[PDB]
Amino acid sequence: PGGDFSDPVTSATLGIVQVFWGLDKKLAQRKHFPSVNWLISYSKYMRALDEYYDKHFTEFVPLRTKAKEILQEEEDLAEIVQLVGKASLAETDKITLEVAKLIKDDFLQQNGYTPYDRFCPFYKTVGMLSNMISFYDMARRAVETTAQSDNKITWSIIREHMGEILYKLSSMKFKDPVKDGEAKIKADYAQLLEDMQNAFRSL
Amino acid sequence: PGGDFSDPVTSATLGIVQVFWGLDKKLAQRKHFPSVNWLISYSKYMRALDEYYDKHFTEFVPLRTKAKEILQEEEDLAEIVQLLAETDKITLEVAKLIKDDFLQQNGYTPYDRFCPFYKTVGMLSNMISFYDMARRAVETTAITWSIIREHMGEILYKLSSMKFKDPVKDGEAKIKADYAQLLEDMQNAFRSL
Amino acid sequence: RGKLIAVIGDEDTVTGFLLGGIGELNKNRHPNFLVVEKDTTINEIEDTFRQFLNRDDIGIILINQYIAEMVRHALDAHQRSIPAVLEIPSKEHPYDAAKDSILRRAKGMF
Amino acid sequence: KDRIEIFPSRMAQTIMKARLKGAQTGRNLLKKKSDALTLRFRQILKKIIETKMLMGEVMREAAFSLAEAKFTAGDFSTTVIQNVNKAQVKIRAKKDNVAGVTLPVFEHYHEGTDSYELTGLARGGEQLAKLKRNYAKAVELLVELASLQTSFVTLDEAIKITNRRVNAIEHVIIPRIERTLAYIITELDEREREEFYRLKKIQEKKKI
Repeated sequence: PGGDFSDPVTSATLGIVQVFWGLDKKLAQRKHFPSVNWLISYSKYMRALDEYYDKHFTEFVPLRTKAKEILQEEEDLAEIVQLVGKASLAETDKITLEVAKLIKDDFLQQNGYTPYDRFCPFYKTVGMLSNMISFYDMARRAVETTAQSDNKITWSIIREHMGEILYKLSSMKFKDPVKDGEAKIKADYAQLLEDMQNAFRSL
Repeated sequence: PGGDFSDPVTSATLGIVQVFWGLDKKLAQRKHFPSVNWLISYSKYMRALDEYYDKHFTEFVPLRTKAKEILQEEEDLAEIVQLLAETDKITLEVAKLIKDDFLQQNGYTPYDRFCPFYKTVGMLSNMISFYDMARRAVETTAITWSIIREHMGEILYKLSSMKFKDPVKDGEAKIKADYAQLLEDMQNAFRSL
Repeated sequence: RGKLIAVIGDEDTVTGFLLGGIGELNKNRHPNFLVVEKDTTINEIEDTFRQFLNRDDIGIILINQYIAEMVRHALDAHQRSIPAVLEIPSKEHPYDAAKDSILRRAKGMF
Repeated sequence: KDRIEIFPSRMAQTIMKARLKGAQTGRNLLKKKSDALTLRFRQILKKIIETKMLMGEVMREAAFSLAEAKFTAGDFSTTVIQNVNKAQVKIRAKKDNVAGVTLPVFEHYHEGTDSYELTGLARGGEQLAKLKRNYAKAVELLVELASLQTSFVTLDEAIKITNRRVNAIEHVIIPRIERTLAYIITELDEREREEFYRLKKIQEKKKI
């Protein structure tokens, strides 16, 4: 009742179940349909699955880890944004904010009624995550290398230089599973990664 | 109890007991056992005992009031500090020293297992005379607080370390003499401030 | 004592102000001023302005109006308390009465 | 996040009431400080444009005296510009703590190096002395204006910071506290009602 988590029903329920998926109404009110509160949800089956990944998706294991810390740092910075405006943060903080925004906008949003997103195969998801973390790695490396340079790069310079690539990153998820082979999707993602590497080399 | 102030036992007890002392809101330091809660900490025997005090100790008579003045002034200004003149800083640092030294008695060590009233009188006189001649202005009397601290850091350490004079082996005379020497050092620092 | 006032103006302003009481050569034999002429271009005005900005012992900068318009971007981009830049017209140039950044940052004026 | 995370209890209520009072008083003092800074802001802004008109008038007077000296002498300017040795007027950095923050201002510190006897260009010494006096007055006025606007800069920066802080305290913390207090009152009411129902039931059964 009331959307609160103090009633005895949920209190008793959480004492038994091993994995919990809290839903936040605020996300639902802003049309973020898979309204999952990543800040409070927790799964106890993080163990006993590392071997499955070792034999299928070994590369995937650290990716989600990195995603968790970037979201956590976004949360820790969000209140400092709320009470203190921008232009008081380093470039690493701003690019991390941008990466979190991209994660929320694309990796988290899923519309189950569209043909292109009614169901997400796993390979699509891991490819997306690899692309995003590769972007974050390259951007952080670029800004930290030029941190001590007389021509230190700022977020605006990066955004203008490769904004079309950001559109491509947002739009990669508009691919069907049917009428589109897995090889085609993987090739497109690798091609986008290569474009990103070229854009970072040019700087 | 969980409801310290709201416990019916406490409410009935405050309606009868002549003299009461209590803990403040549960501080970050769970080992702050000798605390004080100015909201409800009081006594009802000052009237029937001032005549006795006058024949033994008389310096404390304004000092006991002044300590309360200082503490309540700090309590008023603390929430504003959390959310800034130098005299405010002098007040709050003195109050912090008072809480750190005068309060937070150990008990389980000999040097604070027992304290004769004279030891308390001496240490409190020094600790409060620090403020009585530092609040007369932002300067020594009518700079800033940071200048005072940078000038007299050793003085603050010695003020803090008054506590360790064990009454068991050190008699009253020796502890009084040490405190008086420290007071003279404070006076010398005031003259050079 | 601590700071030395700089001047950047046409010949009459410079010669008038040098007799006025100011002007100096440091130990490095470098003018704390500059005489502008019709042949002067923008880049060296900008360079001397920046050199003065980095020079700790400038304090106050007096520049002509039209010179300020030549390097208006240098003025607007740079925002600090120490370099007190001013605006003064020359004899033939009309009165300066607007487009002063110090008035611009206080928009609520007339 | 709209509700401060704390379990309902009477001491939660007391603590939140105390925090509400403290926040209100702090907001009042911060608004006061902003008001005082804005008062100073307006007061020093009473005249910069008028000092600018005075600067213009003095400068034109100096220029006219310079023209007269040019008629008297002709080509002193080259001599003046070539021979520059030591400054006879320098500037003393100064501070004026008019509020919680310190403002930068300056002083016309007459260092006092001897002037230059220019006795070569037909020797219009009257003209040169008059020119020196007029430009000295111009320099003093300009130093005054420089100090004024230099303090003004730091003043308006502090003002904007304080106003931003005032808005932050007003539009965030207080609504959260009020919502938390209402929620706490509701929960305590629920507990009391439930106890009342238990007591009613036990009396009902006891009636047998």
